[PDB]
Amino acid sequence: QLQARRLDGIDYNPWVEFVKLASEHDVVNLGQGFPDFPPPDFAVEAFQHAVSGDFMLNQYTKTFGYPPLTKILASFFGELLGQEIDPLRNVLVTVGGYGALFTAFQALVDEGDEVIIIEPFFDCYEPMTMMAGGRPVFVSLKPGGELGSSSNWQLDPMELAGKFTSRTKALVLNTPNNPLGKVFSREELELVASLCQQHDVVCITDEVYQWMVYDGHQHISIASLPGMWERTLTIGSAGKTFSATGWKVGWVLGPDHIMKHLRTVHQNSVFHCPTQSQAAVAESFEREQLLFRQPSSYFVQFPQAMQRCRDHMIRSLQSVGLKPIIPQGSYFLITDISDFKRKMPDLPEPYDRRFVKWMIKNKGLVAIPVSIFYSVPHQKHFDHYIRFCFVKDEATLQAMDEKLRKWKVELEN
Amino acid sequence: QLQARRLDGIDYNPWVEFVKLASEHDVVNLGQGFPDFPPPDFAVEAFQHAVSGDFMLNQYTKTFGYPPLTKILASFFGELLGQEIDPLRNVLVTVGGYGALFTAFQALVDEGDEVIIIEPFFDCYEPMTMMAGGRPVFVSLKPGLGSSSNWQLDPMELAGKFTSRTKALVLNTPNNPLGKVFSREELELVASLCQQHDVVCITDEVYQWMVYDGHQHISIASLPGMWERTLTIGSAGKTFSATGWKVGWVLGPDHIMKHLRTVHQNSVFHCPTQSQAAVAESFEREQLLFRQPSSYFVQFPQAMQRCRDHMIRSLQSVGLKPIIPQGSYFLITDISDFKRKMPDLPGAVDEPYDRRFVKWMIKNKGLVAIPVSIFYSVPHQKHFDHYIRFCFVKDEATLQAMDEKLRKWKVELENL
Repeated sequence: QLQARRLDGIDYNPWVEFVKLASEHDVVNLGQGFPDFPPPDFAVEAFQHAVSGDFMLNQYTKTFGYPPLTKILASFFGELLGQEIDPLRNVLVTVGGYGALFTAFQALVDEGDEVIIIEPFFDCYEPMTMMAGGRPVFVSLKPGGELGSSSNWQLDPMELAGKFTSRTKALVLNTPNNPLGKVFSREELELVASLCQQHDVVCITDEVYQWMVYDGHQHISIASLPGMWERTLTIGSAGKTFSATGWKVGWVLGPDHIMKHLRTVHQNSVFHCPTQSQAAVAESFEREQLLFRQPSSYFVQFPQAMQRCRDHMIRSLQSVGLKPIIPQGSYFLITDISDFKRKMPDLPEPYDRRFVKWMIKNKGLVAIPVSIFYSVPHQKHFDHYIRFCFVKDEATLQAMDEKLRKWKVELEN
Repeated sequence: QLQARRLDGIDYNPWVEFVKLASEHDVVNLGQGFPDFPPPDFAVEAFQHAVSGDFMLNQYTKTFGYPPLTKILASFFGELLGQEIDPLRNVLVTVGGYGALFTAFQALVDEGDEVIIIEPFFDCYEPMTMMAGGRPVFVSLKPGLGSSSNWQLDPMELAGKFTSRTKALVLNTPNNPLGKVFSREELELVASLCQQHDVVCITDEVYQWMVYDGHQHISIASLPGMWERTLTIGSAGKTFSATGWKVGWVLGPDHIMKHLRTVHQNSVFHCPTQSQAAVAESFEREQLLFRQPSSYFVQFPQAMQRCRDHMIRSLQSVGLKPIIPQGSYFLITDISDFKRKMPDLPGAVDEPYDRRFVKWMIKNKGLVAIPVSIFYSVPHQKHFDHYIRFCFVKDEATLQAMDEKLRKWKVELENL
């Protein structure tokens, strides 16, 4: 005792141990999920205009979000979703997409409620479900020349339909997917959409990477699917949108009859979000609406630039025998290390975690074992994947190449 | 169904309903709890250095707080508390003191746990306790021009509230709304009662720099053997008059802090990097200029003490009897004279008087105050319906506009 019950089990964070080993050794870091280059000019300038503009911006703003920010969000994503969005009832600014999730979990998930989670998942889905008193129900994506694609990682309609029960309160969908990089097709979404409707289940859709799409694929918001607006909470992140993760500004879009409860959580937790950062994000969105689908917009330019970095890393990793799975989205790609697993199983606990450590110590490269994105039971079978982030400065990628090339020489001498 | 159980009852917010009325009418707003003047130059400049400095500040910082910020917090309040503070185990940067409170409640308060709360309280204490599954135990301050100092805490009644279910006691000093600064006698009473019943003490000290009339803020965490049981909360917004920054922190022992860290990384994980760097920079200057006449921690309370004294005499001229605060942004006034000479005020049945009065004052006099009723538990609202709260931390222009409104009221009182 002398502590809360909801903190049971959820106290351990696997992310940290790797950060500890990484600092100790000289390494090229590809495990970090943030860009190591500056945000675009208009984004940085917008923040400078907020701190050097009206002095009244240094004080409290309205509780459910800076009104200019809520307005642009409503009108911009309104068009995109093809939906009438009321900036008061349908929008809520949160402390990043992380806070957005938390707000949603606390508002809807109760004691003994079930939450369907798709593996591999953004790891925080499980603790947040547990802390909310609910119990996570996991459904697994099945993995699919020499290279794999994130598109052929299938969602078996059987196993999914079987997981739905009368206790199922919510389904958490993350697209584009972290860590896999999978972008969900209309077929897959309509499957989820119809199952949620049939079982009367709320769908929390994590779309923080909706702008990071490659190879002509387009992001499809499940909230725009027929009759799904009534049941979905759409989450986005300003940090991942404008490559400014240290801003920690997020938002949730949904119907009033659901949003009202998230508002309750909000004003009984943080009440306010920082005023200036909201104004910066508000300004940045105004420009992107003005330049929408135009070749000089950041939403067109940045994914193309990052797709180039994606393509780079994929071939670079191939040169050492790692088999990457080509992502259609997100900041990340994962690589299969099965070949390393059989040719080198004697590593000094799921295998990929041992592999990453060995790679940090001996090769000077940092990746993330996908094990931590899987539920503890399923960690036995999916112990042979690791995650790289290709959203890095070109210098970082060049440093990676040198390390990768020394790896050849290490094997060749 | 289709919603969580913890959101029961806590869905209604009394603050909002007044803002609706205030917005529609032409009024001088003294109900707002934020300064309507800019933050000090060094504070604003510090924020500009963060957004125009290293580009790496635009990205994630360490999960439990920006390392330079945690360090200065540790060394600065370390000296103040007279305690060795480890920036890793003893410090946690949160989304303002509001987030700080929330983190503490979620970490410690469980199902059926009791939380001792002192009336009048910062209203959010009751919902946060309820949502955490705990049930609030209220103890009332008794009134003795009036002073916030003689609002006494009965040692008999207080000791009676402590049970084996009592998990935590929430102490707010300097107090919102009352403005009371707790004496060493009162703190030692609380301290010994908490120790004897093995109870954690969450102390809200966001106004610790706002102290007047030569009174000093005493942190209960510095009392002998209290560091082991206390979580100390502060806010950068209230500290540097920059409420829109929403940066806060909690200081305590590791064996308690570890659980707040669990809550933190399973909720928001990160706090904004740049705002933290600004607060870190602002604190560095104030440590450098500590107790010196050119520091903000010396100048600002002095400047605000005048605004207090100003408002106190201005409100008297209309028959309002203020209770002189020793701290915080606020003073409350007794409206009992208005209550007997004018009880016929319109409103819903079983609606406390000060709420009817504040409405009446906005509509007819063009002044905004806050009914203290919302700082009391619903049962106790029957007895404490005759106080309203003013915020005197305003620009001099706002105070002048207040005087003009008050003088029209006076002339109104000098004829009709």
